[PDB]
Amino acid sequence: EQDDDIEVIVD
Amino acid sequence: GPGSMKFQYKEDHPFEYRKKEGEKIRKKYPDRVPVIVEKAPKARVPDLDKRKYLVPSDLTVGQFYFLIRKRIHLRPEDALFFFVNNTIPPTSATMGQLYEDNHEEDYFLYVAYSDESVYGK
Repeated sequence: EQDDDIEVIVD
Repeated sequence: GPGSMKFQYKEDHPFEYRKKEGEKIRKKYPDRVPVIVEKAPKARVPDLDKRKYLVPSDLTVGQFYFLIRKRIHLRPEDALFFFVNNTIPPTSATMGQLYEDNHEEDYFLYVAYSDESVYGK
């Protein structure tokens, strides 16, 4: 995906 | 910035690149903070698959710590410590407060982890 170099933390 | 840490994200990118990435993330998500998480030099632990994290500002340091332990597949018996600007942060602080007090000129908060309680040992 385009911007999947960052891990987005959720709960 | 302050401290005497060494992060590969900074080895790999010049300041102008980092600042553009950090600024962009800060703008797009006002209630989250961008964080670089890397293993400390000499630490006998795995690396993370990704080193950039977008973290809710009200998530506590303690909760973030448990998430990183899980990402590198630590056993309950295994030690792990965070370091931010050469200090182990308190677990009750929010990531947003830790970010405010420690983020660098490129708008990233830098967190190192190690199995030892002294950075670089």
